Amino acid sequence: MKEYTLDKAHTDVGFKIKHLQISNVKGNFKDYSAVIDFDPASAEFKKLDVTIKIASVNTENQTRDNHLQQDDFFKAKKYPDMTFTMKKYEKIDNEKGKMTGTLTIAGVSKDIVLDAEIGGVAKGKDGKEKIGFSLNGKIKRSDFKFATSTSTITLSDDINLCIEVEANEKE
Repeated sequence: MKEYTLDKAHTDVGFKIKHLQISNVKGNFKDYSAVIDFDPASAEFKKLDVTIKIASVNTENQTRDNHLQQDDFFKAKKYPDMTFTMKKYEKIDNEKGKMTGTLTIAGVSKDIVLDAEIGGVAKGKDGKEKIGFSLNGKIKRSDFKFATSTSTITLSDDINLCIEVEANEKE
């Protein structure tokens, strides 16, 4: 035989091991419209109807946003928009209420509840009205038969909706 000595400089005592990491995908939609009827005298919503252009999704990542439009997600070609239609507002107090509405994702419709939190009601600079409110709730992918090919292991069955709205009076 013959005896050798490592050359520490071009030697690597290496290892690889696979692990999982949980992370939140956050995301909004750049393009959407809404009709908002609100009575500041009673802090009740009267009508809230939203249409969102699936195309305008943004999860800060171009290759994912494109993939969201495909058959195994939104199917934007066939179902270009998602809609929410308020059916009922149940006041808790002036800061808080339970909103019940019909959500439609890719042609499937289910009634959801959002927690309305009125974060501020004002008269503006110009003496015309404003409001700032939030709508929060959790919806289940499974309830909408949405992305059914993707396992609830890889991607959570729960989506957390956070609608943050500032809004001004009309005409």
